[PDB]
Amino acid sequence: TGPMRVFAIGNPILDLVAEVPSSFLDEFFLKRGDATLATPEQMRIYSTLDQFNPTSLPGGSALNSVRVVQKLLRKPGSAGYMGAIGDDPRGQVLKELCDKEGLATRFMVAPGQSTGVCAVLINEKERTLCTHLGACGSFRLPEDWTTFASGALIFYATAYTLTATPKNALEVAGYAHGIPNAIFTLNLSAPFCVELYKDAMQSLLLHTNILFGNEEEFAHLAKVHNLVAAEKTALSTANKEHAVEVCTGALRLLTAGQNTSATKLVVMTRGHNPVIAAEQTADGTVVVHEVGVPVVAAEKIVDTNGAGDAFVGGFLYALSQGKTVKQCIMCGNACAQDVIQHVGFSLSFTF
Ligand SMILES: Nc1ncnc2c1ncn2[C@@H]1O[C@H](COP(=O)(O)OP(=O)(O)CP(=O)(O)O)[C@@H](O)[C@H]1O
Ligand SMILES: CN(C)c1ncnc2c1ncn2[C@@H]1O[C@H](CO)[C@@H](O)[C@H]1O
Ligand SMILES: [Cl-]
Ligand code: NA
Ligand code: NA
Repeated sequence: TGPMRVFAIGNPILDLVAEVPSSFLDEFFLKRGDATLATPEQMRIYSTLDQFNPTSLPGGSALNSVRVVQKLLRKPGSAGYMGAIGDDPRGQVLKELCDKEGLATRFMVAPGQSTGVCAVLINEKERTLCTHLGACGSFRLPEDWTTFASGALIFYATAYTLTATPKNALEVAGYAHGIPNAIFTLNLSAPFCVELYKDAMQSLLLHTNILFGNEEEFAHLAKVHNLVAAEKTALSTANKEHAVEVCTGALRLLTAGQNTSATKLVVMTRGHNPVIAAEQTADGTVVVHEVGVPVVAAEKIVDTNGAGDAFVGGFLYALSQGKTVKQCIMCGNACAQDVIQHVGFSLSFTF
């Protein structure tokens, strides 16, 4: 199709969205508002969900972000994606949902395993997420992935992909490293990724051109890599000065104190507060960016799940268009704000 502008790896997941009664959460020992991995006792939550007529939509963090890129670029195969699915009905449902949008995909099938699934449980105007990765964990990047991805200079992985193997993201980043106009981009994804994969992520960051994350992820990064003094590790990132220090320290995990012509950028989303970024410019000096976030009244916010996925997709779309860092952040804010004002993790038809 193409031209392919962005290539990503991810955990492909079918989201099953339904309104459920409170007894549903209680019966499954879910805490309202949390996002967890299915426990043994939640084995039957997905079949049990069928009685609440859930809707099926494509999910997975990275898949949501490249579906934003593909929607904005329009041409079939503008974004490419790989991950693993099962040899089950759910895998086919997910594949067809992605094909209809024109995304370029190669889904590796793992015989006998179930396609990733996330129950998105709506109750008391909150979402409770319960994910079972299944076949996602089997993903191993194929040897010809660079041929599949031909033409793309922007690569993306979530730290959530480290739960299959860090070797996938490390291979993608390893291909981009040292090529001045190849851009490997990474999401911190969740506090647990920062701790569980500390040493693999330290290595990965050295090969990273753009790091995305939210405040709690960066707070965890700063504590695990001692990026700030102990006295500061507890400081609110709602404080600009603290946010800037954390971003600036995180940037050193990308740069290692070296300066090349390659992109080196850390972007911290901060909810309603301005986005803060630290950039190593051409000559090595570090510039801090602060981009205000247009006000969205609380009553208009349906749910903030998927806001960061959408932010990243808008940012990478703008980056493919050669836009400045501030413009890329503004496009990410626009996409995130569309998505948080309706049900669902996709851009609206009208966007
Ligand atoms: N209350 C709000 N007002 C306007 N924009 C919002 C917002 N909350 C999120 N955003 C938009 O979405 C982006 C990502 O926000 P955030 O840093 O909260 O991600 P997040 O994953 O932490 C949401 P949550 O913590 O609720 O799961 C922000 O950069 C902004 O563009
Ligand atoms: C490894 N884990 C926990 C996960 N890996 C990748 N995507 C995930 C996820 N757990 C939840 N999701 C997805 O997050 C989106 C909302 O930001 C949902 O689409 C859901 O499938
Ligand atoms: Cl993912
Ligand atoms: Na530089
Ligand atoms: Na939404």
